Amino acid sequence: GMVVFIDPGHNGANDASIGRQVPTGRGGTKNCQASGTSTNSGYPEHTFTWETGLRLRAALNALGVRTALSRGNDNALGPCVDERANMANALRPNAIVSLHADGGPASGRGFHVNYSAPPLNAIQAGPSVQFARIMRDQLQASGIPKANYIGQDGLYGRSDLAGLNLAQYPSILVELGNMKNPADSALMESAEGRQKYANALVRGVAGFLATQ
Ligand SMILES: Ic1ccccc1-c1nn[nH]n1
Ligand SMILES: [Zn+2]
Repeated sequence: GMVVFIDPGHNGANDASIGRQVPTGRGGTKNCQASGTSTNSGYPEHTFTWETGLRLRAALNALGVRTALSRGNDNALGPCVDERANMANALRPNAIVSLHADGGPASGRGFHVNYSAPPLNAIQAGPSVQFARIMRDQLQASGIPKANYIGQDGLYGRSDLAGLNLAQYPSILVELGNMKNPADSALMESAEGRQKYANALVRGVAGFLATQ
């Protein structure tokens, strides 16, 4: 059956080791982990992605889809971005989805789906682009606005994210909204909003899996 790797972005807790350089997959290095952002009230990105990721896991499991998580808690150091990608590749999953939230200007809001471009392998060139497009349509269908300050119509093909560069299986990274925006943060800070994000995410994952 289907297997999905879920990466709730960032760590449950950080230490100085997050500054260690790790490969990007395109030659250079970047920091092992970014700390992540937060809403104005202090709700951290790492907890938003963890709590939303658990709802996504529950939804996929309800469909009979086996899941794996990149980290097992929201209160301790987790793996660096290169390790998370190597872990995902070792599982050989049918899809990989990373969950993040952005820290942008307060008036900008909405989601963007990131994918590796230019592609480094045939999966990145084809299936992952299709996965990104399906996911963008699904978030829009849940009434999550496409970001009005970054990407293009809810999509962002890019070369600078190590986890996307290193993937050998279909992989996307979803920035679900801007934590600094009043409307997005109200969604993120509510259990009902996190469930609505997870509903969009599961429909995007299932839609992509059903085409493969
Ligand atoms: I570990 C990952 C997995 C899937 C998609 C993207 C990523 C990522 N890229 N940069 N940080 N995280
Ligand atoms: Zn992030």
